[PDB]
Amino acid sequence: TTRFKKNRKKRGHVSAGHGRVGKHRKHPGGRGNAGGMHHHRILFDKYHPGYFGKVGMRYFHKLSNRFYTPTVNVERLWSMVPSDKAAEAGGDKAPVVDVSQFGYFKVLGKGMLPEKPIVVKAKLISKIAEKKIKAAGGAVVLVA
Amino acid sequence: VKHNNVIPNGHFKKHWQNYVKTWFNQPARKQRRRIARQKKAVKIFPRPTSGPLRPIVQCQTRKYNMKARAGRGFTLEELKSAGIPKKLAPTIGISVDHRRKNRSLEGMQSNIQRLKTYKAKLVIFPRRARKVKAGDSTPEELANATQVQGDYMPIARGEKRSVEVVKVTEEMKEFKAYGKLRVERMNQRQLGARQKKAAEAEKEE
Amino acid sequence: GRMFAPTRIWRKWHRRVNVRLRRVAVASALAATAVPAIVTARGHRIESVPE
Amino acid sequence: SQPKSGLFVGINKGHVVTKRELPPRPSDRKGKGTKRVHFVRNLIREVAGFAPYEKRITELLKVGKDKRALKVAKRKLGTHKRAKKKREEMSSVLRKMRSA
Amino acid sequence: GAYKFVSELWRRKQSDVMRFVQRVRCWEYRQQPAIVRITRPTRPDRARRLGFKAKQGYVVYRIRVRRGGRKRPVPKGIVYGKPKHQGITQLKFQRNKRSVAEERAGRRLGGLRVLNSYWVNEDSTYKYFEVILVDVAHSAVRNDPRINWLCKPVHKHRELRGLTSAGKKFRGLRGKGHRHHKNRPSRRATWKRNQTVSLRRYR
RNA sequence: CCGACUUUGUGAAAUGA
RNA sequence: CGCCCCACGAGGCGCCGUCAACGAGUCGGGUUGUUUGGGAAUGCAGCCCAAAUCGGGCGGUAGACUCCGUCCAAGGCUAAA
RNA sequence: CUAGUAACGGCGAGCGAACCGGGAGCAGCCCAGCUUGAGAAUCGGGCGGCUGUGCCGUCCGAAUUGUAGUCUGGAGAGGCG
Ligand SMILES: [Mg+2]
Ligand SMILES: [Mg+2]
Ligand SMILES: [Mg+2]
Ligand SMILES: [Mg+2]
Ligand SMILES: [Mg+2]
Ligand SMILES: [Mg+2]
Ligand SMILES: [Mg+2]
Ligand SMILES: [Mg+2]
Ligand SMILES: [Mg+2]
Ligand SMILES: [Mg+2]
Ligand SMILES: [Mg+2]
Ligand SMILES: [Mg+2]
Ligand SMILES: [Mg+2]
Ligand SMILES: [Mg+2]
Ligand SMILES: [Mg+2]
Ligand SMILES: [Mg+2]
Repeated sequence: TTRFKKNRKKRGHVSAGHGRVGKHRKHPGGRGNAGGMHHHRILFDKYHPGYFGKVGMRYFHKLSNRFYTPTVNVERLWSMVPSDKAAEAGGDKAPVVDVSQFGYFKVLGKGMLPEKPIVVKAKLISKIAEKKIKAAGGAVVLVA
Repeated sequence: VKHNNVIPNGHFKKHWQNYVKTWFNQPARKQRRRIARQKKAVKIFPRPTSGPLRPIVQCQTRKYNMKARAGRGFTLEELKSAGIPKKLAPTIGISVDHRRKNRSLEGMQSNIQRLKTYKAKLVIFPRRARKVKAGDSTPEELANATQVQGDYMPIARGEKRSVEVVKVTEEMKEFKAYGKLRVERMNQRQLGARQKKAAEAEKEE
Repeated sequence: GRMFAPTRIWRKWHRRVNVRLRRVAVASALAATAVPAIVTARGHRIESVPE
Repeated sequence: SQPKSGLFVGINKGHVVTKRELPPRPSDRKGKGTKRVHFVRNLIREVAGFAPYEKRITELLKVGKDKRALKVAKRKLGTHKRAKKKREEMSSVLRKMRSA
Repeated sequence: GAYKFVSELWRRKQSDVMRFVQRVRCWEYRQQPAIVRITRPTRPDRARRLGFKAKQGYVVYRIRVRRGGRKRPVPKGIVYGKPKHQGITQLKFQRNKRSVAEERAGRRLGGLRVLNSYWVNEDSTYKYFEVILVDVAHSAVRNDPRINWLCKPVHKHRELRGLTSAGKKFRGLRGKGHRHHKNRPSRRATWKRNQTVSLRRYR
């Protein structure tokens, strides 16, 4: 939107807003990240600590499929249960939820659970998640 | 560079203005493809517009192993066990894929089921007018055939979300599933040393 | 010579709007027509229209 | 082979699906040596003779120095995998020549 | 079944029978012109497998090519540049000598189209390739169902453009997976595809 | 400038194995 | 829509067990130059080495062995997108 | 989309693909080999006839250093139905 651009307001002011004393020449600091270790050093070591150097061991031909483990906390599980199959339940009967049917692999354990038993059925689980589920009375089934 | 920003990474040092690809012919692409589809349909009247049939297969790759999708062709084993010869399946609109391998009865029977359903709802005109040979279909059957459009067999991509309610048995509660999960990680880590220790028992003992 | 910064075909001729925002806009386009006062203020001659 | 364990981690991990045994295919016999081609290759072996590195390998085996025979066979043929089996075939050709 | 016998006979290329019969031919070749018409293949079983036929219009040409690499043809060896393109004498050409033989015969034989080429002899100075060409005008070749494909107009000067069996090898098309994926459709078509800044309408 | 491999075959002795 | 009627030949399907041939200075190896994102070397090329048929190429770290998965090069054609 | 990611790089400036998945479109094929040997069954050119992009009759020639036919690994060759 040209009509808002602030250069149109700097019309008639000789310098176009870049100074008389120090002007606006082409590239007074180099093209881009230049001088990372020389004069932009203060910048790179103040605002980007850790830029320069090699850390960690290479992994030839990484496929992001082999690193794929979508998680769900325990706190989300009861949303997965429709109300009518929450009501079809009692003190001893609990809904069986297969998270892989929702797209999650691991079931982490952040958050509260109600007293209601729940039988989660996942491909992986953590310590705390099972501890919370057992403490809620529900159980665990491992599948794949 | 200057004030705190993400470090620049523009790949704009070659002669990119010689290779900018603008898409202003996109609507015309759509219209051209549509005319192409319409005239293909008119030429292949009354064959189904979706083309030949395809298998339910699983995707590869842990990320997608649980999602079924369409394949390229039924293996020779399905085409043989369905009563649909190798050379003739492309003739009656069934793809054939000589390269696939079947490793599971579940996949093989699922693809047989697709073949059987297709052969139930397939109608084939005679090569000539009055000469109805084997594999053809009756005149009164042929007179009511239209050009079926879209996906006349949809493949459900993943198994339906059912969340039923069952008993929480104590033999289920007692199961320590995290400990289970760690124990076979131990089994995998130690499979080297365990079999080394074992093999030396034969060598020396 | 040239012109300064010659225009190029790869300007942003088309802009995108959220599909739900198009739907919001068209609903609030409908909702404003059901008003004789705004249909008039928009310039149409509505003085014998029955209802 | 036998199906997966059914548990997502561990030795032979994955999902249980009932395994099926695949009927043999052509190219499962790919390179299975045949009577006539063994004939053809035998005869031209005798008519043509042996290459100089083949003869030197015969000499190293008829002395018995199988390590050196392997070493020169490797330096010629290029890879351990081919060097070992060329040594194996020259041991064959030398036993079948001391047999009579 | 003679072709199998002659096939292994020509496989045993360090046996004394081939050493003899091949050195004497190397002399005979080295005494004849670089490009010469030969009325019969010298390696009939090699020619059969590459599509030679004892049918009219298939001709066989022996092209002699030299060995060694390519030394940069500049005014003395003085290359104006930075030290990294300032070398001369250890650079290698990017087309095999088999293809160079096919593409020499392609310039000599204007009216006939190259089909294939196969090694026959070599020494320290030269390699000798026998190049099967086809006359695309004789009725015996126009009426063969199997080799009409070469008379369609999209097949003019194959060897000048990289479409024969030796052409594909130096084009990098013997191979399929990675290790060969940049060379399909061609390395320059890949480079263009990968460089195009795709600016969609509603970007 | 120089060495090795290569075109590079044939056979003879003397020292080394 | 009409006249001409398709077979002992070819194909398919099923049974069998005996055959079951598949591309050579080509692959592969070393070294050199270039090229690559390709990293104890991605391709390609020269030079030298130089094959195999219970066999050959791959499984992105060079190596020996055991097992596994995978494919069968070195000849050719092929619309549409 | 993967992805400005794995990688690569005085690991500096910088550079940078692929498998998976979603779409567009979808189609597979043919040779050389062991395989007429009671028989070159193949092809071409001249001439002549016609129904003329060809087909037929006759002569010459190519070809046994192999034209045609079967086969292409998903097989296939056989014998049987
Ligand atoms: Mg001012
Ligand atoms: Mg002024
Ligand atoms: Mg300013
Ligand atoms: Mg100023
Ligand atoms: Mg001042
Ligand atoms: Mg300034
Ligand atoms: Mg100043
Ligand atoms: Mg300094
Ligand atoms: Mg520039
Ligand atoms: Mg002007
Ligand atoms: Mg220069
Ligand atoms: Mg170059
Ligand atoms: Mg290299
Ligand atoms: Mg190098
Ligand atoms: Mg092609
Ligand atoms: Mg991103």
